[PDB]
This record gives sequence, C-alpha cells and structure tokens, in this order.
Amino acid sequence: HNMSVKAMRFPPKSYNKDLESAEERREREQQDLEFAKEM
Amino acid sequence: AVDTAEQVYISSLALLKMLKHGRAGVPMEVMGLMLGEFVDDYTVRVIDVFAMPQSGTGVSVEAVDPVFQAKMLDMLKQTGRPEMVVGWYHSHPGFGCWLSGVDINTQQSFEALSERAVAVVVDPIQSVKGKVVIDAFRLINANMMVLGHEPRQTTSNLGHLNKPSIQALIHGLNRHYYSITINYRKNELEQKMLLNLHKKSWMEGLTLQDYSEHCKHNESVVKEMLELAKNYNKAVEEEDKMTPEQLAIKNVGKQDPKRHLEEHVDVLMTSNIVQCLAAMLDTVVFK
Amino acid sequence: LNAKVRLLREELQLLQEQGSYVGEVVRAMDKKKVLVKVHPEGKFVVDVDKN
Amino acid sequence: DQTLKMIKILSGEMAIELHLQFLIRNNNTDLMILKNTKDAVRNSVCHTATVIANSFMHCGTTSDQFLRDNLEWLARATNWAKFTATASLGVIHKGHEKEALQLMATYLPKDTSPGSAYQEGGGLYALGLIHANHGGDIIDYLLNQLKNASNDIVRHGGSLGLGLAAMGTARQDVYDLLKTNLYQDDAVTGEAAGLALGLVMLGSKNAQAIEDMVGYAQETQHEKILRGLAVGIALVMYGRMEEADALIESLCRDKDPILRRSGMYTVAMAYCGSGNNKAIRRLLHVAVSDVNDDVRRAAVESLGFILFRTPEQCPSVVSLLSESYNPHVRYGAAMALGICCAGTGNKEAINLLEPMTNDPVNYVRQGALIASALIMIQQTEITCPKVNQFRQLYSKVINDKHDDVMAKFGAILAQGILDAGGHNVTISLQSRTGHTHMPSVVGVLVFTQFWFWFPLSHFLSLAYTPTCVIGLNKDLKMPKVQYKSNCKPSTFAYPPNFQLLDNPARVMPAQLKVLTMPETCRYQPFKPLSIGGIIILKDT
Amino acid sequence: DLYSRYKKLQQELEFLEVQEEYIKDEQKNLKK
Repeated sequence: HNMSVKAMRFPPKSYNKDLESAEERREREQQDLEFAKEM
Repeated sequence: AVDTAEQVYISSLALLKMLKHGRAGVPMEVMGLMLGEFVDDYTVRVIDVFAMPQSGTGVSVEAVDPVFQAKMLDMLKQTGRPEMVVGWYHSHPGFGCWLSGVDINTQQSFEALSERAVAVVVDPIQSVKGKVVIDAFRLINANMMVLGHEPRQTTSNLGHLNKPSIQALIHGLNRHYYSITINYRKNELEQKMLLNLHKKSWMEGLTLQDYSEHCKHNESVVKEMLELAKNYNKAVEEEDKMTPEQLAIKNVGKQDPKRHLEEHVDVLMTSNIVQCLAAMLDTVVFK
Repeated sequence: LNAKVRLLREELQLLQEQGSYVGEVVRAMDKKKVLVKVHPEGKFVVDVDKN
Repeated sequence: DQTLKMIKILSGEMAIELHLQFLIRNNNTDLMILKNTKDAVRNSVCHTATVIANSFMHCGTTSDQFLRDNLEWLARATNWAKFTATASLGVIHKGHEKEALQLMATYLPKDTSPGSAYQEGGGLYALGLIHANHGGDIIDYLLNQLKNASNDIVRHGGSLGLGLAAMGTARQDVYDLLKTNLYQDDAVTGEAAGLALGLVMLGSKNAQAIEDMVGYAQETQHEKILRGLAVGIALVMYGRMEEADALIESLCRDKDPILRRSGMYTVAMAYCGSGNNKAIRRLLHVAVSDVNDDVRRAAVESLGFILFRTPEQCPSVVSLLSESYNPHVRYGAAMALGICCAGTGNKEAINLLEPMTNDPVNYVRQGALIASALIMIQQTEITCPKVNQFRQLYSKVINDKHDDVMAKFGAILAQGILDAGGHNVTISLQSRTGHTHMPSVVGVLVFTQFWFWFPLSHFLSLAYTPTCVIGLNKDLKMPKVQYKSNCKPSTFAYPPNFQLLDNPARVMPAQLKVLTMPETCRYQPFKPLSIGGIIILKDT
Repeated sequence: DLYSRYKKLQQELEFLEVQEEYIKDEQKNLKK
C-alpha cells in the first residue's frame, strides 16, 4: 500500500489553475449590497 | 477628540459568565452590568460581570433599579473587588449585533453619568465551537455632524480590519453609533487549568474490555464487509460503459461500496490492534 | 491543500445570497426579449443575459 | 590648509551644498497631478495622504507653492493630524540649516500659543527633518526645549526632534533624559521617548541600557509604550552579527506578542545583507509556527532586509507563500518583495505583484500598491513596459468614489512617491561603495512600522539618495564642462545619440555606463570616470 | 572561471535544503 501511494502523484503536472468563483462578480455583489442598504 | 484605536480587553470569566447568562434566557433579551477600569484613554479593561433581576412578560427591562445595584457594589467590596462599573450588556438571540431604538435612550443614562462608557452585545445561538459573536458600541450626537465634522479621528490603520455585516448597516450603525475593536486577555495559569476537561483517570486506560462482545462485533462487521465485497465488482465493471459527464450524478441516490467499506476497515483495525496491545502489556504489569 | 482550505472558506461566505425562480417560457421576441410564466404569479416579459 | 580640509571632510557642508544645488537645478516635476487629485479629497484620510504626497514630492526643492496657495485646504486639519502638517514643513526645507531656525519661527507661532498646542510640538520634530546628521549646538538647543515637559504632545514632539536630529551622537545626557522620560510613565509621550532612546543609542550595544529597557518594557500598563520600545530595543543592537544572538533567544520565548515582533526586528537588523542560512530558516519558520497573526507579518516582512545584496533571490521563496490562506502572510510577502529590490525596477517582481493588485482584502491591496510604487522608483517606459499601465491604474483607482478608504491611500502614496524629489532622488537599498547606508535602513524600518502610527511615515525620506553627476575644477568655483551619452535618447528619457550634459546634469543609474569623458576639454578627472559622486577635475 | 561554479553549487544545495524544510512544515500545518 505504501509503495502504491508513493507512486501516486507522479503523472499530475502543471495544475497552476486556481480560480475560486469569479473576477468581476465582487463589484456586482458589493453594488447590490450597497443598493439594498441605501433602500 | 476620540480616535479609532480604542481597545477593550475582556477576561475569560466575564466572557463565560455573560455567555451562560445569555444562553439561559434564550427567547428574551436579558441584561446586566459590567465592571473594570480605564487605565488610559486608548484601552478599557473589564474584569467581572453580574446579571440583574428582570421584570417578566416582555423582552426589555429598564436599567433603573438602584437598590440591587448599590447593594451588590457595596457587598462585593468586602471580599476584594474595588472596581467600578464601566458599562452594560444585553443579548440578541439569533438577530445579530446592533442597538435598537430604545437602546440609544438606555445608554444615554450611562453616557450622562460617564461620557466614556460602552455597550456590549453578545449573540448566544449563532456561535458554535468558536467564533463567538460579540460587539461593542458607543453613541454619537447629530449636532456635531451638523458642523460638517465626523467623530473618531483616525491616526492609524489598525481600526478598520473587520468589515461590518450588512444587517448592522441596515440598522442605524454609523449614522447613529460606532463600533470598537475587541480583544481577549489570556494568561498561563487559567489556560493551563482549563485544559483538564474530558481528561480521564488512569483506570480507563488499562481496562481491556469483555472478551465476549468483541467477537460478536467482529462477526457483525465481517458480514457487511462480505456483502460490500460482493457489490464492489458490479460497480467496477460498469465504470466506463457510460459517459463520465453524468458519472457523478449517477451516485446521488444509492450508496457506493468503495467509500462505504474503508470506514469498516479502519474501525476494525483500530479496535483489534488496541485490544491486543492492552492485554499485551497488562500480562506483565501485574505479576 | 491550501486551495481546498480557501475554497471552503469562500463557500461558507457565498451561501447567503438569494435563490432564483424556475419558470416556463411561452415564446420569444425581438431584440433579446422573451415571455415567461411562473405558476405562483402572472406572465412576465423579461430579457436574456449576455451568455 | 588643514582647516579647509577639515571643513570640507568633517563638517560636510560642501557635500550638502552640492547635493542641494543638484536637487534644485534639476527639479523636474508635474504639479498638475496634485491639483487634479486634490479635487477628489473628501475625508481626513485623503487630506493627510495629500499632505504626505505633497511633502514627499518636493523634498529638498524648497518649493512651498502648494502649501502656501492652498492654505484654505490645509486649514481643514485639526488635532494630532495638524502636527503632521508641521512635518511637511521639514520635507521641503531639507538641508539649508542657515535659515532653518528663521524658517521655524517664521511658520510656527510659538509665542502666540494657540488653543491647539500640537501644531507647536510637532515643530520640534520638524527640526529633525532638517538637521539629518549635522546637528551641532542646534541639537543642544533641542535639549533646552525638551527641558520644558509642558505636556504629552510637546514632550513627544521634542523627543522625536531630538532623536531625529542627534542620531548616533551617543551622548550620555540624551540617554539619561530618555531614561527619565521612560520612567515618567506617560501614555502619549512615552512612545516618542522610546524611539529617541533607540535612535540615540545606535551602535552603542550597551548592556546596561539594553537591560534597563528590557526591564522597563517587561512591566508597563500601556501597550503604546511596549510597541514603541520594541523597535528601539531592536535598533539599539544593529548589525553586530552573533553578538546579538544572546538577546534573540530571550525575545523568541516571551509570551508577549510585541516582544516576539521586537525579536524578529532584531534578527532582521542584526543580519542585514548577510545570507545566513540559520537566520532565514528561523525567521521563516516563525512565520508559520506561532499562533498569533501580527508576528506572522513581521516575520515574513523581515526577510526583505536580509536579501538585498542578491535581489534575484526573493521571488524564489515567497512565490508559494504569496497565495497562503490568511491575508497577513500575503501582505507580508508583497511588502517584502517590494522592499527587497527597491533599488531597480526588476521585471520579475511585477508579474508577482500584478495578481495582488485586485485581491479581495483591501489592506493587502494597499500594501501591494505601495510595494509596486517602491519597486519601480526610477524606471522609464522603454526599459520596463509597466510604467504607463501602473500610472493609469493609480489614476483610475484614485478617482473612483466607490472604493473603500485605504484602498486608494496606497494609490495616492504611490503617486506621491513615483515622482519623488522631482525624479532627482532614488531608493538607497545599496550604496555606491557597496556598503549598507544607515539613514536609508533606519527610514526603511520606520516606514515598515507605519501600521502603528501614521505620523511616522515621513521617516521614509531618510532613504532618498540623489542621482546626479557633479564635476568641479575648483573647490569654490564650478567649471563649464560637457558630458556626452552613448545611447539613444529614448532609454535615458527624463520624466542623435550624443547628447551633451553640463557639469551638474543628472544621470540615471541605468544610463551611467554611456557617459563619455570630455577629452577635448582642458579639464580632466583625477578620479576614474564612469562613477557617481562629486569628483575633482584637474585643469590642463 | 571555475571558482564561481563551485560557490554557486554550494549556495544552491543549502538554499534548496532550507526550502524543503519549510515546505515540510507547511504541509504539516495545513491539515491542522
């Protein structure tokens, strides 16, 4: 088992992609929150 | 004038007292008064709190009742505790942290008696295993805002680390009162004392359990292991006969042996190993 | 591991937003307009997102 | 004779005069940017930021047009912020001591004694902004003013002025006064007294003074005093290598977080520029091992001070730490990257700082913007293609009202520092002689401690070093000579490839290898050419 | 020159060891 887990992650490579939810949606959410607060 | 770097220091006992008191009376708003001192005009220390009798059939109590407060203040002094009151506190169950309309008038009395008091609000049912919800507020006057000036002159950037919630903004907040940062003072003695919870005696770690229920448990586990073993290959064979885009959704209503067998393996190994080792050393510890 | 932890915290944050209704569309229109009808209310003529 | 040699070398008035002449003659800045940005100010933070940017933009140029013409805007400030305004008067009038006192009494109404005394106390600190190191009896004059002890604000201003003016004097009287002020137990003047005690004892490494300061900080009721003393006790033992180790083990065990942060500062300051494996290893392990948060920022940021001799080493380690879970580590990494390679506009730090420019956390964005501004002090658009992009980014983020405060504070500080000194000055991470510069290191440390007190930002001006070429044939009279460049005018463009430069003409550090010596001219340089500084040119 | 190659090799070895150490510490802390 240990040997198997030692040969586990060799094939994965170049996985720098890390995106959580969005890029410009934070501005829209903040604008909506401010509009709700104003009303 | 006042600045945004004002700090408040709350001990552990005060926190636990107020948390328990707030949790006890969940459906209504209980209240009490704190006590401590102002070592300077940047930090305020609170060291002890006490609850006060309430008038039922409601969710709000007026703080004006001099007999009880005076008696408690003159009786606590007889056993140490020469401190004075610094403010009041009350709990909002499941709402959040803000000051209702009557709360401004309620804190106006303390402001009149002492211009540098504070109001503490604790949420007893929105906190779980950490992240207790406690906020601290002070009032402002609108005449100074008429002058085109804003309170809480800013001298540093350590006062804007936490963004307020939307529900605090919905109510009065910055147009009626300002929040201040909070901190907990910790020392080594009480922290070392407090970690004794759930510790067990030396007897509990040397008992080796009955040798009759253990075999029953192993026999029970082995049969479900067998059934999952039989069901494994059926799911193994059809792993690629269907497009993988719907592969995840295929496992939304029925269990999968692969995930449902590892826990059996783990518990079984742990129990067997520990039961063996306990008897192993016990055979020689005693005679 | 770090990506997993940060995703968990943000997932905690983003669960306090409003839901979205489901509806039936009857027919479309010109210049990005459609007509829909959701059962616990009348008929609404609405627009379409850019995607 | 020997008197003239002593006046030139020991007094150092000629060097200051030459630097001031180079700064004044080659003062090139755009004043329309400040006028455009002033219209967007609608808060006290914006006013303080604008005053700081105005003071930093005209350092040494002796041009107070913005402060004189905009007195109506300057009158809006009040309370301790008004004291900061006094510090601004110290930026424009750097040097020129012969009129410094006459300037102070010109602007500070000490005899009037207005209702707000703060504007007087900060004036004392303004003196420290003028007399950088050649205090003399004027510094002793401060010892008279500090004798007043009228109030906390006045005492704090006097202590700050005395500490700034008399840096490294090692006078016994200053140490005794600092000890008395620390024992006075004041919550508002104690921080300035601790800063003065730390500054006035640089390089002494006195065991008695360090032990007394540690004992005093061990038992005090004010957090401000502890935070002020942490940097003094760190700075009192600068760059003594293993001699500092005896203290470090003590400060890495204290339960008080401020003492741990002071220990990190002491490690960083005692190992400046030396690539120690153990120091880096421990300073970076503390940044993940301890449970508190501010000490994480201090530990991460302290790596920048110990890699500046090899600028191409920081992106190798902090790249993985830049995307950590908590924003404190991100802020520390960004500020360390900005502070390490501040001498030149490296093309590797910009790609790392670009994603941080729009991070969800506001203060990490501010730190990243400050790091980007400082990393790129004296670059051109041809050398690095990020000049226009970042300038327009600063302009766009400074003119949008929907951003929260301190998100654009970094932006306005960036705009102020980009055109610092009329582009006639530069960061001083490394000196031309290959040795660390004490004033620049002190200013960098003080700027790194800006999170505790805004009025301590101006000390960054101690890290500004002029970038000009000065040649002379006589010590008293300047000659009329010419210098020729060898590169295209685009590369050496200021804010044909044989452009002629005069005797006091300034040259960028990246375009100092294309300067041609005037062989045709009679005067010749005794010292080797292709090197900065003031040199004497023999006449032939 | 050949001396620089030697010194660079020692620098790289030591610096990589330090990186490996604190990455092990990072991996230990992340699950906690």
